Amino acid sequence: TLSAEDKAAVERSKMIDRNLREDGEKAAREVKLLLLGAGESGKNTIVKQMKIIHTTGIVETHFTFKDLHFKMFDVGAQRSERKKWIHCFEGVTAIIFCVALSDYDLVLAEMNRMHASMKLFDSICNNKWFTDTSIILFLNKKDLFEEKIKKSPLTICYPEYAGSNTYEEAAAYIQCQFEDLNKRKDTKEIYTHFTCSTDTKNVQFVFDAVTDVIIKNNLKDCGLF
Amino acid sequence: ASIAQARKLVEQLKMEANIDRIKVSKAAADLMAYCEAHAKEDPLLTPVPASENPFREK
Amino acid sequence: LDQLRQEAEQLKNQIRDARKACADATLSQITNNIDPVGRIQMRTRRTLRGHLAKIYAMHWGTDSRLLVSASQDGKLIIWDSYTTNKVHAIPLRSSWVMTCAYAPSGNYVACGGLDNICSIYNLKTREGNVRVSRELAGHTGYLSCCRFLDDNQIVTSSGDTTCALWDIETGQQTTTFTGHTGDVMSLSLAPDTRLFVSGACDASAKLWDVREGMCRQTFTGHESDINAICFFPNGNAFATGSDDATCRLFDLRADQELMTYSHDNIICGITSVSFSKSGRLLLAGYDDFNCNVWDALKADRAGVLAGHDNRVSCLGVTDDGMAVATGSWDSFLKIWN
Amino acid sequence: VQLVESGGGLVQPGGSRKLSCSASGFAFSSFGMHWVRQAPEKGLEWVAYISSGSGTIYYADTVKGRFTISRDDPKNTLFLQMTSLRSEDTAMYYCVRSIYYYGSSPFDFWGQGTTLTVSDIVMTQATSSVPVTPGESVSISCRSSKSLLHSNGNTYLYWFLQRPGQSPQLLIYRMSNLASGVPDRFSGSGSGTAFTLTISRLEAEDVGVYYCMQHLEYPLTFGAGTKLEL
Amino acid sequence: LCPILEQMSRLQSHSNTSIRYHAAVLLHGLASLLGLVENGVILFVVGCRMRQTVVTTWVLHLALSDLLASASLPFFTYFLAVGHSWELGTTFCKLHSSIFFLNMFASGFLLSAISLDRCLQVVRPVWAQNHRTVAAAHKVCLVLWALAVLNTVPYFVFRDMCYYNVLLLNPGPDRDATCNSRQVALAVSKFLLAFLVPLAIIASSHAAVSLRLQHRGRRRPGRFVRLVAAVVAAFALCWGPYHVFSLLEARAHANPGLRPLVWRGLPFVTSLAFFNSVANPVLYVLTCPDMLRKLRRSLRTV
Ligand SMILES: CCCCCCCC/C=C/CCCCCCCC(=O)O[C@H](COC(=O)CCCCCCCCCCCCCCC)COP(=O)(O)O[C@H]1[C@@H](O)[C@H](O)[C@@H](O)[C@@H](O)[C@@H]1O
Ligand SMILES: COc1ccc2c(c1)c(CC(=O)O)c(C)n2C(=O)c1ccc(Cl)cc1
Repeated sequence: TLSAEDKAAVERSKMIDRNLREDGEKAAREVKLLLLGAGESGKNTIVKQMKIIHTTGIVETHFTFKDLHFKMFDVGAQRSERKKWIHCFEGVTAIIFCVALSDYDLVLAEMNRMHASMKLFDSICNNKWFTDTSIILFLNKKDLFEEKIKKSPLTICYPEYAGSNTYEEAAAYIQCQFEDLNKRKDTKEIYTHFTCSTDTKNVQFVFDAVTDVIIKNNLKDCGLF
Repeated sequence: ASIAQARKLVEQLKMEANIDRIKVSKAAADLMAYCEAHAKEDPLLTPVPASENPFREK
Repeated sequence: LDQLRQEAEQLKNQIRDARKACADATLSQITNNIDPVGRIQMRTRRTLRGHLAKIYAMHWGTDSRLLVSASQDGKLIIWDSYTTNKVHAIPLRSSWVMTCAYAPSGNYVACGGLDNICSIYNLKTREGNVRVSRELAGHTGYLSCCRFLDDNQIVTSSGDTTCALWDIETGQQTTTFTGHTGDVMSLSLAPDTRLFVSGACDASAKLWDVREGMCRQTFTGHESDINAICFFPNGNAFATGSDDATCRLFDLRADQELMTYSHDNIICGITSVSFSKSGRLLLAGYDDFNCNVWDALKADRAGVLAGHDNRVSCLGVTDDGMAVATGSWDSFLKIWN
Repeated sequence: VQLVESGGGLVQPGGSRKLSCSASGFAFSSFGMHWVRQAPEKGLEWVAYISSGSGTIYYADTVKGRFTISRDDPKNTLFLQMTSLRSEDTAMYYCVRSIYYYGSSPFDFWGQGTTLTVSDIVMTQATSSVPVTPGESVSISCRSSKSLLHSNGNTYLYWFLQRPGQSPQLLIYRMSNLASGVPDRFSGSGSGTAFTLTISRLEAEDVGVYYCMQHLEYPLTFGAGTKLEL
Repeated sequence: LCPILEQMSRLQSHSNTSIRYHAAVLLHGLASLLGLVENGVILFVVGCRMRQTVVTTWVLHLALSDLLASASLPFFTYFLAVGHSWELGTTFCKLHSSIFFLNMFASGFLLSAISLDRCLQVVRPVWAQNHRTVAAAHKVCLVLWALAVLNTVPYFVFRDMCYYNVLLLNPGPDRDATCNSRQVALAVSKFLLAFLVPLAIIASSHAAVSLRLQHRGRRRPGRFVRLVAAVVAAFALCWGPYHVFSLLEARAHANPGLRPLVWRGLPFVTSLAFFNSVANPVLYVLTCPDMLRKLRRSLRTV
């Protein structure tokens, strides 16, 4: 019943559908991760090193590591109400959270930066859309923390803290402080790692975390998990 | 800066306070009259037969 | 500073007293004198398929047959309601698109999102391929909504709490609307295109003028961020929908709400709102995987449009009111009649 | 947008020729291509057609099986292999674009064509030659054997204007839509099978032949063409 | 005529009386109807309600195979109603055996391919995500269906009671020895192709997944082991007995003492296998949250 032009339009629509399916299959081929953290948390250095290894709005970085493509989305410049557009990243694979480990005695115009970072981490973890989205914590100021702890005590930031002033105990306590903020340990897990001058180790850790997640996602999709 | 903000706020409030207004009853009556007039040409309210409805079985 | 704050409080009290003095009668008492509308049954006619991402915006054309829809996959699709065939497929450079608009003449289309830049694509190009015509940049926030005022000029809404009117031929904003304390979420143009209402996260809406570029009026009453806003077919009233799980109809001449739409079983926010051709019925998309129809005169639920697999994101009634399209995050757009 | 054809010349009947049209200045992949010949002192005639992506190819009964139309989207080139040549195949072959979608204006651009010499719904125009002075309105009537009005609610009709030494130009498509770039002086109307192309005021640029085309069925038949000259 | 056919020709089984006997085997109508309904529903849903992916493609192919298998059950019900006598000619038993063996091989190959895909996704996630696509899944499904159809030519030839007749095409000099050899060969082939190899592949894939969760450190919730055990037990209780009785008959060709048991056991087990068409969909459809929610919602809306 369809006339010549109607059949031609149907054929063109089928071709467009095939092209869209191919584009979707190709894009499902790249992992998606969301970068979060303070401007001084070292996000810029992480992005620069990950780009070397391989204006207002949001930044999108692309890089391949071990025949696996990644799409890092940086929304730090989007200084607006996050709860109205964060839901767009529901399908994100992982959330790379950067925090300033050495910036524990500084003041910000909570008054302290560590409390604000902990509050942001808790809000992003307990978010209704990130119930299963995994988070990966990176400490980009471990050397500064080691250099400062020798002079400035950690008690200034954590009065209740009473352990030894050594770096190992302080680092373990800081790690446990962020690890305890997870109120959804049954559905999601956190992959913590300490960053240093080296950069390939962080890329390998990110690859392993993305590899673990893809595994759990595939397991939950096929009906096993 | 607070001074300029307060000045702009009071100016906007004074401006919005000078506009004319009407009784809510009159606006409601006008809306009801418009709805009753345009109902006769409302496909949603009055479903049209298949002879005119373009959405049918392909 | 103290004197200015006291004057502001006095002006607010005067405005409140004036708005209360005009509340001679409520819309319910006047509409109780007419019989209610019967059960409205709308059966899905076409099931548009082809999207692989969450839908966030859609807009019909003047012809009442073509409708352009945006998805997070970065592909704008212009569907044909009668045949469900794709007319064009515009690949977006930034897949984080949240709003889309279809010009009246259908020669150009606008889109935007987290990129903080509004892209315009021409569909009647002689080259034969849809290419970006103009990139309107300058917004410090994500584009929430946009609508074509005319083939030459357009208005855009960004999350920076300020809207802007951009000229296509020039590309520079001529008018800047400021005054919102929260991020603007949606827009709605009046039939005459002279005035337009905009809602923001500050739980209040503002009616502005195009040529003057100043806030003509303000409306309050919401308890949460206003997500959607639509103009009444007559142009003298407008409906708003916020996260407080209820709609509110305001009149530009009464300067206060006429009637509220809410139900106990509804506890989630509202995403989209749109009137019919005659305005006798209102439609509102909710987060409970469905949409609801309400009586604009009695607030009685006229029907429920169910079938969506995810949060309803957008809905729009044709210019002729034949059918109504609804798109949700499930990547499917359904037409109901 | 430019189409340049190559191949032709004098060719014996038993010989073969590969006509090549180089497409540039548009999305060749999305636009299908039609071939339309024009013999000396004769009307147009559809030869073959290729759809987008080479998914659908059609030929006319007069050339079905003898000629082979192919396409190269990566190279953006249209090819026509002519194996056998008859004494009546001599004609200027023109390549025409055609895109199919709601609101599309197919057959809008006509190539220059190439000269090659060899050593169904009926459409009829009432008048052939209508001498008229510039300024006065003109009317060209046409009749189709079969009702072109389709159940969808539109009439598949096309009007083309060919000037001396120039390829045909699309005037009106679907009987009611004026082609882009054409003056508003031209208008088209019709009913069922009787169609009319009106010109408010004729000008020197209007001197030429007006051809009609039906697009209800893919086998396309062109009329004798009404010639207008001051 | 081989000894088995000569003995079946004088079978002394079914009899006559006012009361009803046979119903134990005829009861399969409920299972057939349930399988048909479930397969049709899941196919229609995953085809016109959900996006096209790899897992969805495998589910669609499995549902289509189960539906094609269950659609021929009413014919066997009617055959039993007549009193274990075929009313039609070769055009009936030929198609019945062809479709039966085709569905069996298709289900086996689909299960094996799903297990291999799960093993690859658990062991090779990057390579899978980079290479596992819908087109490749459809191509593999078509290849498996082609292999299944190819494996049906012998039985399509050798069928002719609608039962087996191997001496039909080019009978050898020694009828008894040739018939025994052909029967044993066909039985071993179908056993290796439908029960042994698929079950072994499934078990190997599950073991590899378990070992690749234990090594990486991931726990194994009870919802993996339970589903694995359920699928294994279903596949076993469905297919094992059929091939076991087939091998018992092949051996009884020489040992007549076992011929009666087959005559009493073969009609039952062959029917029980069809219950697989009702077990595989659930374990492969309702076990996924997305498909489960889709089906439940759609049913509630309807
Ligand atoms: C008898 C019991 C039943 C057995 C069941 C067997 C099936 C088990 C199935 C598991 C799930 C498979 C999922 C589908 C994907 C597998 C298909 C496949 O292998 O092709 C991968 C994807 O292919 C593509 O990349 C794109 C091409 C087009 C899609 C491939 C269609 C082929 C389908 C197979 C059909 C036969 C099945 C036989 C069944 C027994 C990857 O192939 P490969 O790695 O060799 O090529 C790669 C890389 O080499 C390089 O990066 C590059 O150079 C380039 O060549 C290419 O990108
Ligand atoms: C008691 O003696 C029988 C009885 C029935 C049999 C077979 C042997 C065999 C052969 C065997 O079991 O080896 C098959 C295949 N029978 C079927 O009823 C059947 C059922 C459904 C379909 Cl679609 C096709 C055939």
